[PDB]
Amino acid sequence: AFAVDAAKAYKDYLASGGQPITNCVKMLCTHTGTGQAITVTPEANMDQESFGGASCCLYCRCHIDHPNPKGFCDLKGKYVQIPTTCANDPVGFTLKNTVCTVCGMWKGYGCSCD
Amino acid sequence: SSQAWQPGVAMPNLYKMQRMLLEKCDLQNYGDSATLPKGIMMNVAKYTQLCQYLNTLTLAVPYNMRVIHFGAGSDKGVAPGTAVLRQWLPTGTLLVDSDLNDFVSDADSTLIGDCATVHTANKWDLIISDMYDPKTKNVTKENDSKEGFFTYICGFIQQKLALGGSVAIKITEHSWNADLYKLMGHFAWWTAFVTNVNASSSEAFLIGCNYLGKPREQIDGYVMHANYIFWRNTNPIQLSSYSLFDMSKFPLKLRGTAVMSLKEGQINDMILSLLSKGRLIIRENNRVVISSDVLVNNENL
Ligand SMILES: *O[C@H]1[C@H](O)[C@H](n2cnc3c(N)ncnc32)O[C@@H]1COP(=O)(O)OP(=O)(O)OP(=O)(O)OC[C@H]1O[C@@H](n2c[n+](C)c3c(=O)[nH]c(N)nc32)[C@H](O)[C@@H]1O
Ligand SMILES: N#Cc1cn([C@@H]2O[C@H](CO)[C@@H](O)[C@H]2O)c2ncnc(N)c12
Ligand SMILES: [Mg+2]
Ligand SMILES: [Zn+2]
Ligand SMILES: [Zn+2]
Repeated sequence: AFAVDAAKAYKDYLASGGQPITNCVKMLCTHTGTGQAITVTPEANMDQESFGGASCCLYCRCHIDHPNPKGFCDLKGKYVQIPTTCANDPVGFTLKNTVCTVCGMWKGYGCSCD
Repeated sequence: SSQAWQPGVAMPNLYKMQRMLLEKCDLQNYGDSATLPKGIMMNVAKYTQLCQYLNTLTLAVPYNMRVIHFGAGSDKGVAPGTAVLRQWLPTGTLLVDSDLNDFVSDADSTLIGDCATVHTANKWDLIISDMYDPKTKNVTKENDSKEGFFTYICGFIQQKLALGGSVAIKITEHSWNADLYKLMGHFAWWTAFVTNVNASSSEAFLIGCNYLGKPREQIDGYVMHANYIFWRNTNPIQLSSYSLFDMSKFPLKLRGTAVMSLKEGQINDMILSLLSKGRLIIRENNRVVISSDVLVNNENL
């Protein structure tokens, strides 16, 4: 019944002042994109940076199994748009936040469905 | 002086035609650092400028294009060049990458190990290599043609590059190979391309554009590398990151280039003309299968 909870480990490490995972791969782009959260090509808007998805995925970067019976990664091979205000910690942002299954924006950072 | 607004500078044709002897490379801005946009890694800027230049050539871009990228890892364990290539290439393009050392990648498949362990059934439409031997820094004699991964790359090109396909293989003053230059003459066109962000380095990408599978031109590669160093030695390039700011036309155009299987007997001059113009790829269009050779040892006793 034992499994490592790496998401919690990183969340607590951050909470206690640890420096975020670095070397997330930031892309050059127009910054006139849709602003959707996770895309097949960079889609940052004026308020976002775009990153290569693998480099922003805690499981990819930590060499650990993905939380998924199939182990499928929803970031690798795509681009993640991160609010510029949070781009110091893309891995933390993707862990803590959620994508709206309807409009494809981050809940709280673009999703206007409510 | 408009060179600064380009992605970089390609070796002018008149320097290719010379017969120079090899000198030491002595760049006036050697090692100077470009000012990159905030938070952008060198390899992202470098690969962006490489792709921007490749947008000016006649690359074949088929549906289900196949691209392989050697030397794709970093000491940081991520793959910035692969991320730029996948951004540049049409969505759905099959992208495989590889490196000696472990890294995580946005590529569809990644093989870790010496490139000589990498094998594949299929032919490829574009080959990218950024491999460089750290021991090349231990310069202790005349600058001779290097082997190692360059020997693999030449064979891989001759064996596994589709006709019409293209390559970009990173070289430097001391990281180079005479047979790779010679093989540039087996393409419809070739150059040595220096990125504006790394204009202070003797790095260049040797680009073969539209592979013909036979020599169009006989190139002595010892002479051509000397020509390249001569060009670099006498043509200072000012560092520039200007082109990084305009990404509106960055994506590689999906040309839908035709793929045909054809046997070595059906390649006539009209076919060769289509290949030369970026208008045809010739290879099987089967499924893509790759593998890494694994050496087995039991170290007990
Ligand atoms: O961006 C680098 C790229 O990732 C790779 N690379 C270089 N070192 C690497 C290591 N240790 N590991 C992995 N990958 C490495 O190669 C790219 C280019 O690196 P760069 O340092 O800019 O290459 P460069 O110095 O131009 O060419 P060489 O490495 O082949 O030269 C070896 C040796 O010769 C002297 N040298 C070369 N050049 C062009 C010189 C010059 O213009 N002026 C002077 N005074 N000396 C020059 C140097 O001693 C150099 O180290
Ligand atoms: N010599 C050699 C090789 C160097 N590299 C890599 O190129 C990258 C160079 O900047 C680096 O990440 C390195 O690890 C190789 N990769 C596979 N096979 C090889 N034979 C090599
Ligand atoms: Mg440099
Ligand atoms: Zn992942
Ligand atoms: Zn929504």
